Amino acid sequence: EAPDVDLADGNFYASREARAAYRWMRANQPVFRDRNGLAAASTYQAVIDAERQPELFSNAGGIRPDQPALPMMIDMDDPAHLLRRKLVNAGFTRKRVKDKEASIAALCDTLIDAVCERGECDFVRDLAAPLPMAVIGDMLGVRPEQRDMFLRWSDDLVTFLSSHVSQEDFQITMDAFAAYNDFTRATIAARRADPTDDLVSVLVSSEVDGERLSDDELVMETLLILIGGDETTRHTLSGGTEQLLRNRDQWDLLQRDPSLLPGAIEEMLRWTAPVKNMCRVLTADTEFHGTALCAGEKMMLLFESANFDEAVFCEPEKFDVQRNPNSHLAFGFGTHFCLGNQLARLELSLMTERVLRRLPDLRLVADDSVLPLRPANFVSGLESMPVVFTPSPPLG
Ligand code: HEM
Ligand SMILES: NCc1nc(-c2ccccc2)no1
Ligand SMILES: [Br-]
Ligand SMILES: [Cl-]
Ligand SMILES: [Cl-]
Ligand SMILES: [Cl-]
Ligand SMILES: [Cl-]
Repeated sequence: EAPDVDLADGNFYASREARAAYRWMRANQPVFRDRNGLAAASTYQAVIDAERQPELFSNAGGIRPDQPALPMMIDMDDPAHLLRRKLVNAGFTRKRVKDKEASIAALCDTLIDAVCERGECDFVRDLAAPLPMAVIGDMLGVRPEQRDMFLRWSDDLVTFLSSHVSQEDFQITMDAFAAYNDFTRATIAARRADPTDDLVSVLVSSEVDGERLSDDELVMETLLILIGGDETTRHTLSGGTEQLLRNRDQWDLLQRDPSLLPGAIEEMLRWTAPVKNMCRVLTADTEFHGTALCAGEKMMLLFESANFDEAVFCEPEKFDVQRNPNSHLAFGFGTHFCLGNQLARLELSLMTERVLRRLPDLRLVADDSVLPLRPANFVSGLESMPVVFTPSPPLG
């Protein structure tokens, strides 16, 4: 019998029985309808087939199941989406991202410096959560002592996207946006007058097809980057490292062979799939992999379910840093494929190599049945991950 689940309920994704539910979907009704009738593509095949038909499976209704669209790239269809993405792509060329390596590595070593003498830290609070915010913060011109304010704004906004909030939480979300809007428009004014080499400067100078980004668009697109690149990367760092620590053979492989790190990062992404789903609105009635869908309803793409689809990944519940091929969908697929995928991968690589060498005997304090996942229906991962290691002196 079908699992009795609510795919819009954050508690489903905090359950370590979600993958058992996915497995039933993939085997019995690939395009699944949950207890409330919400449609979701659970197989790798169905997700890809939906991704490849944007004119039928549109982003222009918004990518959350019961929230309207926002005027940002991820809530647009081509050709408007393509122009917006080309404009923002100025901040994410392969050259610009690769050149961040030294600065990201410095942040990684500073963060490890803050705990390496203690012999214990919360891997989430002290390493996985701060790094993505410090990288994005530095791109946006945020003073280091103000990162924590932005981290909380991002948390508030992620949480709004991850649930159906109350009025008090709707108001908190509006307040956080208002504060982010004020900050960003101040930056935009400052950089239109005296350009630097930061993200707002590059986005202001970007030109495509004779077009440029308006102030309104700069705020919206930088907000998408703030939210989209923060707590997502966090959860792959924490959850991916968790799997290295639970399977010591995997930890040991990476420690003795640095050339295995790219493959490890890909398996961390496949396993953690921080973005649990993105929605598509149907533009017409359609029979899709055996399920009738109605014009105007939203269908979820279950990226974690796809990442554990036995039709594509042999023994998907085995964490294997050497997995080849590893064509996971953590970043999605098609025209909306994650714009920050190179930056996310760079953050994950630089922090993980440093964790491996500087905390070489790292181990989890307690096991996973007690480690909670954050209840959220959009982006989710570990709340906390206490770890211990032999102390060492900082690098400075
Ligand atoms: C592990 C970290 C991340 C994950 C798992 C992730 C996941 C995703 C997914 C699933 C999508 C939509 C793909 C689809 O629907 O097919 C997306 C889009 C996007 N992501 Fe990420 N992301 C991550 C990090 C980042 C970072 C670091 C940035 C920016 C610095 C970023 C910026 C964006 C943008 C701008 C889009 C919209 C692309 C478009 O609509 O064309 N993401 N991401
Ligand atoms: N990188 C994937 C990602 N996208 C978002 C997002 C943030 C605000 C509005 C819509 C989408 N959060 O993570
Ligand atoms: Br299928
Ligand atoms: Cl949205
Ligand atoms: Cl559009
Ligand atoms: Cl930048
Ligand atoms: Cl949390």
